[PDB]
Parts: sequence; structure tokens; C-alpha cells
Amino acid sequence: MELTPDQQTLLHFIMDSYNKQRMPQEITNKILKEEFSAEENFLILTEMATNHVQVLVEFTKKLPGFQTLDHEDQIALLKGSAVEAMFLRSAEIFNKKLGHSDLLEERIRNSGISDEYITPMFSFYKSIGELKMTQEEYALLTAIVILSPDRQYIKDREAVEKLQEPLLDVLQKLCKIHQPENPQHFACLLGRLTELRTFNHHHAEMLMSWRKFTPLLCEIWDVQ
Amino acid sequence: KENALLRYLLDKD
Ligand SMILES: CC(C)(C)c1ccc(C(=O)Nc2ccccc2C(=O)Nc2ccc(C(=O)O)cc2)cc1
Repeated sequence: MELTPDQQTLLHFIMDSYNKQRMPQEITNKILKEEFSAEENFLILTEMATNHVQVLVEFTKKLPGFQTLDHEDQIALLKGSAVEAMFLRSAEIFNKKLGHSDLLEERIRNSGISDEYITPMFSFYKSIGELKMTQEEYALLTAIVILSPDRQYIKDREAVEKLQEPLLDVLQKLCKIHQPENPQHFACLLGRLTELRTFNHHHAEMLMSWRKFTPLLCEIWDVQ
Repeated sequence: KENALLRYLLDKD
């Protein structure tokens, strides 16, 4: 259908905050021209992960109605969404980087991370590509992931639900406009989130194989 | 306290 005036306001707010996304030229130049080693590659990944969290915190705080929620809840939502948001955000790097991806992919495959973890996540990046999601879709999807009622340790789940549902309605409308031909597009995006949820177990296993780590990463990931 | 860094970042600006 067509977005309501309130819905239009919500999308722009999400769009403005999301498009503040940054990739320090410093991180970009490391992947392209840097010591190609398992140790060096792992370090680059950590820097990117740390950078994402800083971006993620800014996007999360700016989220409409996020400031309303309980302070414990805000941390709980932020802690809950970190792995899923990071993988989705990393997935979005088909549009953003072009040469670099081959280097980035190789560095990721040589990080010393086990092969089993690599296949599913890369499959996800390839799988996510099929959707050919717009930037607006990525922003709405990330916000929905962040604003999850289901997250552990939430004192007031219902309050989180109200914020999340408006996003879903907006995202659903976007699918029709962006992809009028496919009526199953909204369902497909939701399905990916289910595939996204898998990574927390996968991410948790990766953590267990010690390799480093940044102070910000440790708090969010509950390291030690 | 626990999660001081996250709270500080959240309460930023
Ligand atoms: C070696 C071990 C498995 C313990 C490991 C290796 C790398 C890391 C890490 O810092 N990042 C990743 C590790 C494994 C698989 C994927 C990643 C990853 O995608 N990091 C990442 C997150 C967000 C962004 C971004 O959106 O800017 C970029 C990279 C953590 C643990």
C-alpha cells in the first residue's frame, strides 16, 4: 500500500540515522593493502567488528522511542542484537565495497576461524544477495532485529513490541513498492531473520576458540 | 558498574 504520513516520518528518521554508516578509510586500506596473515587478518576483522558496534550503538540510541525504554532494556536490546546486526551489516557489504570483497573474503577465510562457520555465513551473504534488498529494506530490517521483544532479560517486552510492529508495517509496504511483482518478498525477508538468529550459536562457538579483544567488543559479547 | 561502557555510549550526546 502507501505509507501514512506518520509512517513516512518514521522511515526518514531510520534512513537518516542508518545512512550515517561509516567505514573508516583506515579499515578499508588495511584489507586492501596489509600483512596477509591469519593473525593480521583476524585483527582487521576485530577492528571492523568494534567499528560496527560503535555504529550500532549510535543507530540504536537514535531509534524512535528507544530512549523511552527502560535503561536495563536498552542494554539488553543492544546486547541481544549485536551478533545478528553485525552479520546483517556485514552482509550489506555487497553494495558498499567492490576487488575489496575478494580480499575481504579471503582474509575472512584465513582468519583462523573454523571452516564450518565460514560456509554458513558466506552462504548467508550469497543468500542475502538473492533478495537484492534496497538500503531502506536493510535499515528497516536492522531496526526490527534490534527492537526485538524476544531478547533475553527484557523487563518490559510489550513496550519493545509496540516499537517493532510499526517498523514491520513500514517494511511490508516497502516490499510492494520496491518489489510489486513479488508478493512473497516480505515473507522472504522475515525468513532470513530466522537464518540470522542461527549465528548467535555459531558466533558463540567462534568465541570459544580463542584468538582480541577490544574493550567495546568484550562488554557487548559478554566475554569473560 | 557492569555495562558502564555501553551505558556511557548510549547516554552519549
Ligand atoms: C578466531 C575466532 C573464531 C575466535 C574469531 C575470529 C574473528 C572474530 C571477529 O572479530 N569477527 C568475525 C569472526 C568470525 C566470523 C565473522 C566475523 C565478522 O564478521 N566480524 C565483523 C563484524 C561486523 C563488521 C561490519 O559490519 O563492519 C565487519 C566484520 C572473532 C572471533
